[PDB]
Amino acid sequence: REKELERAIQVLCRRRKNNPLLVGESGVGKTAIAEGLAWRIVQGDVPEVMADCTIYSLDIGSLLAGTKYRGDFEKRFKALLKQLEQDTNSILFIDEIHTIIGAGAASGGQVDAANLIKPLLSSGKIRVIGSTTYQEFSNIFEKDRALARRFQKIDITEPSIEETVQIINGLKPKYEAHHDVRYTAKAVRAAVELAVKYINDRHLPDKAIDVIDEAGARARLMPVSKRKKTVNVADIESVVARIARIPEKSVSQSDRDTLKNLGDRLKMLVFGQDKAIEALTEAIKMARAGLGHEHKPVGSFLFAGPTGVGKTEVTVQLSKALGIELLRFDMSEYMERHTVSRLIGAPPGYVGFDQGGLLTDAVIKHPHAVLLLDEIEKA
Amino acid sequence: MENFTTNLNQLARVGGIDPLIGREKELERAIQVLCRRRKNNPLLVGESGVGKTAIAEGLAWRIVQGDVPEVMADCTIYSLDIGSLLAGTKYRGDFEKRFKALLKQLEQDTNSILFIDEIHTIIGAGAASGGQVDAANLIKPLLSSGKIRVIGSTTYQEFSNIFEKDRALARRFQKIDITEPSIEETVQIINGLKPKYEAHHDVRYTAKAVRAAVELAVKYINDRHLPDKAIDVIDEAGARARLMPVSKRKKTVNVADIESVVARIARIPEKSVSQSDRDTLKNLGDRLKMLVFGQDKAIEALTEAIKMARAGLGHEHKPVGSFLFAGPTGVGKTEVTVQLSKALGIELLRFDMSEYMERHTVSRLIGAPPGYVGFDQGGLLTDAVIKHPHAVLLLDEIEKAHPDVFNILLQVMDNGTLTDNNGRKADFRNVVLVMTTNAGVRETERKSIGLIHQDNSTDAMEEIKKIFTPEFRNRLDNIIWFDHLSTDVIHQVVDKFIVELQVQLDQKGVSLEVSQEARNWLAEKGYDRAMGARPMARVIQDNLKKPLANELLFGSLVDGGQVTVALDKEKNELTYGF
Amino acid sequence: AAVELAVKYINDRHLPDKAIDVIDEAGARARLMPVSKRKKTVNVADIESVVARIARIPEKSVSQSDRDTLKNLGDRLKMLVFGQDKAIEALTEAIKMARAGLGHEHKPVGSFLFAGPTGVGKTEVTVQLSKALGIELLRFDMSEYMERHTVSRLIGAPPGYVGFDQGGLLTDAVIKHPHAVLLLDEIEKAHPDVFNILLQVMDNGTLTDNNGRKADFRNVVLVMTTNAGVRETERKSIGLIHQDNSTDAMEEIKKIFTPEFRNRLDNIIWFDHLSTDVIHQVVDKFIVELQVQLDQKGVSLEVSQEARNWLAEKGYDRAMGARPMARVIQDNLKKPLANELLFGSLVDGGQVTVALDKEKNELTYGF
Ligand SMILES: Nc1ncnc2c1ncn2[C@@H]1O[C@H](COP(=O)(O)OP(=O)(O)OP(=O)(O)O)[C@@H](O)[C@H]1O
Ligand SMILES: Nc1ncnc2c1ncn2[C@@H]1O[C@H](COP(=O)(O)OP(=O)(O)OP(=O)(O)O)[C@@H](O)[C@H]1O
Ligand SMILES: Nc1ncnc2c1ncn2[C@@H]1O[C@H](COP(=O)(O)OP(=O)(O)OP(=O)(O)O)[C@@H](O)[C@H]1O
Ligand SMILES: Nc1ncnc2c1ncn2[C@@H]1O[C@H](COP(=O)(O)OP(=O)(O)OP(=O)(O)O)[C@@H](O)[C@H]1O
Ligand SMILES: Nc1ncnc2c1ncn2[C@@H]1O[C@H](COP(=O)(O)OP(=O)(O)OP(=O)(O)O)[C@@H](O)[C@H]1O
Repeated sequence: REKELERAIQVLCRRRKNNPLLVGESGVGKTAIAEGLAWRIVQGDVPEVMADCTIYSLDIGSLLAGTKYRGDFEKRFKALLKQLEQDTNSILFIDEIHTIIGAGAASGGQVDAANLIKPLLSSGKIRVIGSTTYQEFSNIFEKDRALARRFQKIDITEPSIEETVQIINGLKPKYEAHHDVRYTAKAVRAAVELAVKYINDRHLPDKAIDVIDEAGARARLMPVSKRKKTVNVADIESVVARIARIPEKSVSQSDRDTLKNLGDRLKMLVFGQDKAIEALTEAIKMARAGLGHEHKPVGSFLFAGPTGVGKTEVTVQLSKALGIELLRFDMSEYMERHTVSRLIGAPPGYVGFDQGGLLTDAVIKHPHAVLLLDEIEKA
Repeated sequence: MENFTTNLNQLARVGGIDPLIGREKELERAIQVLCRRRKNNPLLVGESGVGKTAIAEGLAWRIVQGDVPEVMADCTIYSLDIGSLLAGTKYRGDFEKRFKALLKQLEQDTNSILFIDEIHTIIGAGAASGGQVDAANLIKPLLSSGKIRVIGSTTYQEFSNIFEKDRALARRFQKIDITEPSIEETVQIINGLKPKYEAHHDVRYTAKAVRAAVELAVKYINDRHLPDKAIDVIDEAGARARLMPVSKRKKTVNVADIESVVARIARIPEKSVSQSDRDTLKNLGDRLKMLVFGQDKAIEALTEAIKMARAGLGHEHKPVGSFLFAGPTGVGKTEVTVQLSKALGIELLRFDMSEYMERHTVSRLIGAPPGYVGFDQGGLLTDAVIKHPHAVLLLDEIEKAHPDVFNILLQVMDNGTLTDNNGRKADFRNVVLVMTTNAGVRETERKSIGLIHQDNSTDAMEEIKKIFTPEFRNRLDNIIWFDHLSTDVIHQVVDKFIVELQVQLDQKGVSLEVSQEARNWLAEKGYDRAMGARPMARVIQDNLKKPLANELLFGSLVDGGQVTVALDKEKNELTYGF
Repeated sequence: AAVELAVKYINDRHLPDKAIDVIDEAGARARLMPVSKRKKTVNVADIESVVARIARIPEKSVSQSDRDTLKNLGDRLKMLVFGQDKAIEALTEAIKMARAGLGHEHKPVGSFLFAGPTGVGKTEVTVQLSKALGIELLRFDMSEYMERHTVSRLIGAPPGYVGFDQGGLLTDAVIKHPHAVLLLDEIEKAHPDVFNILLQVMDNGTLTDNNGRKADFRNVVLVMTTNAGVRETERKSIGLIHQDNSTDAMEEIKKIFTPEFRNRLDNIIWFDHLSTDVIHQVVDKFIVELQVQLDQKGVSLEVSQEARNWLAEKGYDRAMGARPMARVIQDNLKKPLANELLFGSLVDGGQVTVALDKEKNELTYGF
């Protein structure tokens, strides 16, 4: 994070409005950027002007505690700004800065943490570092434009894969000290890559750390006979597949047989129509071996023929045999050009907005499942 | 006035107030309002950072400088600090006592002026659950009598939503609209402010530097107003330049420095081309032509649009490029765009426009209006572009969306802006807009009747013209019609797919080699011009992946080695090994 | 005159306070007017000046440079939008009438429906008008108002709902800049329920948002640009004679907008296609813009007149207006210049020349 810290220090040296606002997605490490700037200050690995200044992390609860008797909060805050003004070598850090947009009385929503710092930030006597997410920044913060213009927004993007690997290698000492385990560098690279591949609803510099911490916590629970061991690609892969629902390594366990005798086991329940079972089993076996499509479903099959010859039967038996939740969607309920609103949800502002989609929520809840669309020609 | 106000004339005498430049009309109006008999209370309103507080403080500054008509002299101005005044008023009656004491001091002075910055803040001081005597009411009688003179300052939104909601207090103040300066006026303002920033940063600004800063802040920074973002760029460049002398890269502030600072603030690329970024574009067409075979004119168009954008001579307020890749299935329309996003290391914004089949789905793109359930969410398109101002926007199968949704892209392609339900303008000047379709293909896959077979080459263009409105097609940068894949293209494609399979294998510690006759046989088996390059990957799948997956999942190839594929001549089958 | 002006120009305050404020401020001004010891009686002109200062409206400025601005406004615009003279004339005459006092009593300065084929200076002349007049341009891309309930965005959300404190976009934009140019781009794309707002905006010059504020349109030049019937204008009719589809597009205009809406439009100016000389002028304008872009990089440029004729003949397409000319200028100059400028001879130095060869129909270049 050389460029982000460099731009933050450039902003902090401005004559007026020297208030960097670190805004990025959730889990990118803006709080980490601020705390690491402090940690660099204590180590002297900072530009000359940025030496000899101490960063204070301001907590709203501790300040807003007990402040009845109108005036108590205003007095507390004015005293805080006073003590901060006399330093010229102190930087105030507010972790969730979108939350200082109100502390005033409910009687008249008025002078609060916002309307009390505007003259101070505009006059450039004190310096504040902020941090917020995009969702809060664009909904709560930049509504007091006079407050938003006093902060210089700094985009904190999520690091790359190898940058994340270097971050994990820098953070490895503390996690190893906490869990009393060791992580191999190859296991770290595998953790970052698998977090990129499978953990889709969290951002990069955090989900890899999550995988590391969970692998360490679990490896501290394996030693039921004191089997402390270093975390390799295998255990971390299993921890990732806990969210991905399918381990790529573990197939060599008591599951290679299930794919081995899947076709014969299904032919024990669906007689005739052998090539359909062949195709389904071969697709599942390819996806399990790792020759699958990196951006496509395990399979996309069209089953045709006269009715009642086992088109749905083979699918339900497959879902049973693989222990996989069958997701059935009858395309007889979708004979209109406007029913897809129940598949994906209604646009914002409409009656069914907060209800969500059927197909999307089903797939999100069951990442590993079978999708069945009966009578696709009916839809 | 002891510990609740700040004597602005004292602060101006110690040089703590920046010099007021221009603003002669507004200052004259403020003086005229101040010299009224009753209700002589000017209210400065305007957008954020246009100079309201600046004008109010420059009034006292000029009073100290003597550049005032001989009626406002000796009138020392006090700025009110509401927090300091409300700090210790813990007990009832105390706030009213100190406020009345301040008002008595001001009234008996008969000469001072109270400048209440953020004057929208005094509509609440009371605590006894109602419409108590609080400062708003405590000053209402005096303004109507003109015994004291008060100057306010509040933004347009604050004034319109909070201040003027109290009609009785509002009618006691005279509104003075502080409009944002022009380019020349803000140039003069920066020229007048130059000594302070130059002494602060120990740098010198060239005149060309100031002019370029103002022009670039006008062009790129579109969320702030003039006299606040130009000096923002200037102060930022000064702070950046002052961090160089520690590395002894000390100089004056040249235009290139201002451009770098602006590119940083607006999060856009300006002059990185001076570095190893010219080579990035130089071999860009080559780097794509080895990932997407055939369809070369598309790579030419994309590369040339990006080159015109990075060189500087692109469009002024239009997207970097707005193309309509039309062609049959599986010819690389989505793939070339994905590889373009990958090559530039720039974020890809993917929008499968088949989920927008209904006219009312536009609320997903630009948000729901005020008063409706999804208001706090905002549009997907606009928020995506605001987060990533430099990106590639890909609209897959745009022909599948409801034809009314293209009117959204109308203004995106023409003016490069798009406003969501909060009034935010998504900036599309650094977005490579690509829309893919197979619109006119079905008409070209037509069998003519008669003795003479007729050329159907123009049917694709006819159908595209019949689908997209003329005012929409009129603003497309180019409509790159894609051709089918030929035999040699199929060879290159099966080679690409074999390389991808070889990487997938290397992931598992296995190696593969395929004979040349085996590659040609794979190319011959699954080649189909009507289906593009997907059936070739399908044939590679059912021919190599299945037997290889059986060898890998069971025994032989667990930690396997060099797998060799060879073609037979007696039967034309494939051989395998370990 | 003070009482009457405070009545009909100041509609946010009540009567026996705004007349008093006019009088008091005029007295204070005449008291500060002795910058040459000049104190006199307050006449009607001083009252009108104070009122125009308060209500934020243009005053009687015939003694100003504004007289000269309005004088050459038509000729100045005609040098930025070539052809389409009748629209520039209607705009300039409406603005002049509004300035001379012979405006409408309670109507916007003008409410014009700019229709016509594509690629012609329809939405462009409005921007150039806002630039020449130096007044703020309020641009509203009406293609985002396809949903019938987006009126809540124009005038705000009613009391009791989430978007209340945000207000309406159009009303707030007007209240901020009462003297402006309102560009409702692509007006035909909005849901028909949106035209009903412009109904009262055009007939009565006012608009009430959710907070009960009155948006005053009496100084706003309302301009709406449309493409109604453009699909018809580009269609070649069946028969030996190809017809003029202009009146067809007018009938489409009539079928889109209700009669009570078309009845209060000051004029429906049907823009016409661009001719060849107009295309030559357009090429010249684009070349000037490109030269400005290049001089921003320290690169000069000159093009032989024959090469400009070649570009015009290459790009001319009446059915598509002046937009394909930008694409042709791009394809023929911007790409070679870009390849020379990024990695080529043109780094940090220009003096590029262009000319047409007659045998090969190509262009020349070089340092
Ligand atoms: N640049 C970095 N270097 C080292 N470690 C890092 C970096 N970024 C993040 N981390 C670590 O990854 C985790 C996530 O980062 P961080 O906590 O700082 O962001 P955040 O405060 O959660 O942001 P937000 O408040 O928007 O959710 C942290 O535990 C942090 O230690
Ligand atoms: N090849 C088969 N093997 C085993 N059982 C079978 C076979 N064919 C049919 N059946 C029986 O027929 C019943 C219904 O079959 P199924 O639900 O799959 O209909 P289908 O093939 O999907 O055709 P459709 O739904 O269009 O009428 C099953 O309960 C099953 O017992
Ligand atoms: N008339 C002017 N001449 C020179 N410089 C100016 C003028 N106005 C403003 N500035 C500069 O622009 C900066 C911000 O403008 P200004 O302080 O006047 O508005 P503001 O009071 O901060 O508005 P708000 O509080 O609503 O954001 C000031 O710090 C000042 O240095
Ligand atoms: N010209 C090509 N050269 C090499 N490989 C290719 C080409 N086109 C496609 N492919 C491959 O075939 C697959 C499909 O490509 P792509 O999706 O970009 O085609 P498309 O034009 O978008 O088809 P559609 O009309 O359905 O949108 C990709 O995996 C891609 O790698
Ligand atoms: N009569 C003209 N003279 C010179 N230049 C012109 C003329 N018309 C258009 N142009 C140029 O061509 C471009 C398009 O012009 P404009 O946007 O005004 O047409 P339009 O009517 O708004 O198109 P549409 O009907 O699709 O909305 C502009 O950049 C403009 O500079």
